[PDB]
Amino acid sequence: MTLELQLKHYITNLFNLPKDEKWECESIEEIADDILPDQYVRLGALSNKILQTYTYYSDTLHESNIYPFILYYQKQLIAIGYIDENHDMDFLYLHNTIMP
Amino acid sequence: DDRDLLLAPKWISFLSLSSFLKQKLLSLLRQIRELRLTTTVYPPQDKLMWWSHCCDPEDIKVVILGQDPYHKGQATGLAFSVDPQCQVPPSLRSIFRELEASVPNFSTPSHGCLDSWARQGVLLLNTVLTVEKGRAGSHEGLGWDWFTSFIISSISSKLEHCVFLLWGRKAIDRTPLINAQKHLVLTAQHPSPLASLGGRHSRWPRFQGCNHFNLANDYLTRHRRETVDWGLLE
Repeated sequence: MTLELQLKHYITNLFNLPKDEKWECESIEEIADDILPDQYVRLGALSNKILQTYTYYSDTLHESNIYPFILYYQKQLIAIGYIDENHDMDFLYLHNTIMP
Repeated sequence: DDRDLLLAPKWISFLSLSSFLKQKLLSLLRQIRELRLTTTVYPPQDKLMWWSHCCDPEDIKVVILGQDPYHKGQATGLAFSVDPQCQVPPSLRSIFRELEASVPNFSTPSHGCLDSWARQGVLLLNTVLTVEKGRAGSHEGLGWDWFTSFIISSISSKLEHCVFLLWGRKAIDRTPLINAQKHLVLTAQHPSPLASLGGRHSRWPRFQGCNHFNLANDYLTRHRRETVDWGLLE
């Protein structure tokens, strides 16, 4: 809840979205190989490991073509970020990555 | 007594559960009721087997596997589907977009209720049928896996010429249950936008462009079965 609200605050300020809009969440489990960058998956010992993913969606998020997400590996926070308008993965946070 | 299984009559006949497996399913349902007494569980009791009430086993044409239900109230009893009042979630949005891109007559609907697919024989089966409110995967260990695997295996062994759309690692884990000599098994990445990005190292084809729905209809026609009208979504 707190991390969700932090992600929401960050995204709404970064893209000038309405602060009061309700966000909904879709949770999906998938191996890191299909989600995270290739070399990051290899160097982070995440190959063939299931990530618990949370993708957030709303009306303005749909109009903005943005998918904010939070990725966990079991109980380890892996990534916080969003897929942008150009279908690229932008990271607010990536485990053991400075300036992702 | 069999009606306590919450399954439609023809589904109870088709699965033909032994007394031991019937007792196991009933114990799991009692677990769900006891959990509901103190916590919120999605979907409601009358929706756990909603797929069995939407169509009979003889009508099954395409089987689409989900994971666990939506954990924030969107779940309806079918995989991926949401109530007509709810927003279309990202994975279902990507499914609808692939349909729009691949099927000519298809137009993206304004809602995400897939009951029309289920009535046509599209089994939208979550592999875990329940989830606790706000807690994704919280029922991973309850014991839904044996039951949904049993449903998949029964469809594989007692029916013929069906199509299985396995998307993502969790759904593809159920590949050994399906007889690929009797049924078509189409495999691709999860439709979630998180799996659609470039620069990854997936082992399965991208979901955008997988054309699984047209390929499923082609398989059904080639075996003299009625196709699925994916466009009926309103």
